[PDB]
Amino acid sequence: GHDREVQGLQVKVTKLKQERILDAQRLEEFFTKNQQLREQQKVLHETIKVLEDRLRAGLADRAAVTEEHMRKKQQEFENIRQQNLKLITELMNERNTLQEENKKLSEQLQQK
Amino acid sequence: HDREVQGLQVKVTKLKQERILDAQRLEEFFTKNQQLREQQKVLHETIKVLEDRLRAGLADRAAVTEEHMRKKQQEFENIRQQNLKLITELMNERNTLQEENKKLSEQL
Repeated sequence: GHDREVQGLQVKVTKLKQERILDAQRLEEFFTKNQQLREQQKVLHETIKVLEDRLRAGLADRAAVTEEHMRKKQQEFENIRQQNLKLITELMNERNTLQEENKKLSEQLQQK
Repeated sequence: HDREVQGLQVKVTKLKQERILDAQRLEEFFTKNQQLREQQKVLHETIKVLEDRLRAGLADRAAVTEEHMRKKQQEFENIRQQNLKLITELMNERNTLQEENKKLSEQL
């Protein structure tokens, strides 16, 4: 009757009011979880910047630092080569002046 | 009970409308939540792709320079031992000429 129908309606109003308390707080949780993901993406973007800065820095630095050593290694070799070339020329000149004198004495003994 | 039962059924339908609207806002927050989830996976995939380019770039520059240090020192040692061989050949020839000259000078 009138009492039962009013009782049934007041129950529906109470149950809906409790669900609205839960729904409003579920929205607040979704908002905080989304803002947490945004601040987490800020950190990941900073990490991407450091990696892209080290891709250009590591490529352009090692390309010039390794050339510094390839250059200085040949300079070491060229100094040794220059010392060896001076030895080769002095010995070749000393040998030629000696070998000419050997044929002069060898033909002198045969003619006599 | 006529103006009261009607007065409650309106409040029920108003509350149901507020829960339907909140259910739509929960769908909006949920879809925006999964979008940021997929964006983080992209950032994680991007970070891993860049970290792999580091390992590939370093192992390449470390192996290319090792090929240069190997072939350069192979050249310098082939040249140096070529000069050592030549210098010793000239020295032995100089010595054997001085011996023969001193022998021939005494023969006369």
